[PDB]
Amino acid sequence: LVHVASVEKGRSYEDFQKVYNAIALKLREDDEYDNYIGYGPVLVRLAWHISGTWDKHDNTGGSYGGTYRFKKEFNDPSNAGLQNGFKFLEPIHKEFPWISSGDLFSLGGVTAVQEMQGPKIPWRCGRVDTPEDTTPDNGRLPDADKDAGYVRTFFQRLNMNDREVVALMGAHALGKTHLKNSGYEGPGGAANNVFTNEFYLNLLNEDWKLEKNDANNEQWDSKSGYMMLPTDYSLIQDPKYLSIVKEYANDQDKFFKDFSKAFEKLLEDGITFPKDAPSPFIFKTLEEQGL
Ligand code: HEM
Repeated sequence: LVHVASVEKGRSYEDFQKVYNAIALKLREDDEYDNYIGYGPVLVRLAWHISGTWDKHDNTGGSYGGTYRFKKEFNDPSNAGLQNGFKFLEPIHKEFPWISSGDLFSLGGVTAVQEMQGPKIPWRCGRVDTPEDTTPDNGRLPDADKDAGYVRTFFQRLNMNDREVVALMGAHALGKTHLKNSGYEGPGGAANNVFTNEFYLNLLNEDWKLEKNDANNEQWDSKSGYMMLPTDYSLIQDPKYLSIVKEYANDQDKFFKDFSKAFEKLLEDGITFPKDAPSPFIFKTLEEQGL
């Protein structure tokens, strides 16, 4: 499988900045979703789940084909709750019908991080919608009830090393787990719609307690009202992971710089860019535009 990126006909930077601004403006307007957390968190989980199906061995899955629009990927149990991010994006796609699906779900992920004050993420266009039969089967996204060894092994298939895995996991500071979507309940911190290095700090400074929740699943709870998944707490159990968790807890600027690189790579995995292709775009936030 070779997937060559092809720029949407005649489009350039200015066209994708209007799609970015349209997404950002609605993030600001529908601010009441999920008890005022808003849509930013579910939009970065959607961009990670449409890219997380990639397999490095035969180049199937990944964000290129925009196949989350088909029944099989959209009804995946692992994607429970992301229907809310899709529904948020469906009026922006009506307004900009020329944008491809893979491009709109990955650009919604980029827009949410930056609007929630994270790092700039360089983004490249050119994903092309592929047919229903190119949709990956269910079962390629990770389980939550597992340990460090499982996380390390799982992220090998997306070829992410340890440093890239721990940076990517810092997004678990955003939003929350929802019992009816995943069988886990609660937020991982105080500031869940602002992008910070809070996840690492909470992991190292809270007193965590192994409890059983209402869906019979075990999770790590703190007196402050925060929770960690078994797969999140794995990060301080493993020696390799623990020293990278400590580096990002002590340096937010290195964490932003490493999350930006690993998140762009996640979104671009499996796509070939021709050398006549445009350079990555860096979009201005509503704030830098005075909007
Ligand atoms: C071992 C890897 C991972 C596992 C097992 C995992 C699991 C989960 C689970 C169980 C939820 C709760 C969903 C719900 O109930 O609504 C969740 C939410 C979320 N995860 Fe992950 N995750 C993993 C990696 C990542 C990565 C790599 C990213 C992003 C780059 C990410 C971003 C998010 C975000 C932002 C949410 C919040 C969604 C919301 O508030 O609706 N996850 N994760």
